[PDB]
Amino acid sequence: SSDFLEGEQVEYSRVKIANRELEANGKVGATYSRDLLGITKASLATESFISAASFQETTRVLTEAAVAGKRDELRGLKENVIVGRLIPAGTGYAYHQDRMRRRA
DNA sequence: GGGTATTCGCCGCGTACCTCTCCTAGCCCGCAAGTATCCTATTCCTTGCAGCGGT
Repeated sequence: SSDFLEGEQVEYSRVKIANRELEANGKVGATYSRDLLGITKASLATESFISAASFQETTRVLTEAAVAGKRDELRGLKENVIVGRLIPAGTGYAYHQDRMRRRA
């Protein structure tokens, strides 16, 4: 009863939360099979494309993201360094917690 | 077509600092400088025409 196409490779967190919340209703969840990728391939296949771009081979990831029209939302420890704001890691965690709890 | 092997081409290979050197090639057109040449004088000689005393 989910929406994912048959052969999609989807982030584990998205599918886990979608199934977990759907079962609260009368829907049947999706079935997934975990996959292992070497780090060099794992860091590139990330939701936040600035993290990938700062890593190796910017050209490929950047063109692919541009075509797909992605939209990065600045949650890692690296893109927040690039933009120049507090990290959501150490003392800045309280600030980011309040920031989330205010806008939302 | 189809499963397979083989080849081609792209991607990647540590951080921080110190000293030194060198950074387009070739054409072209105005232009400064330096020079050989050409016109400018002086002195000698032998003509050609206009005044001019003289009768």
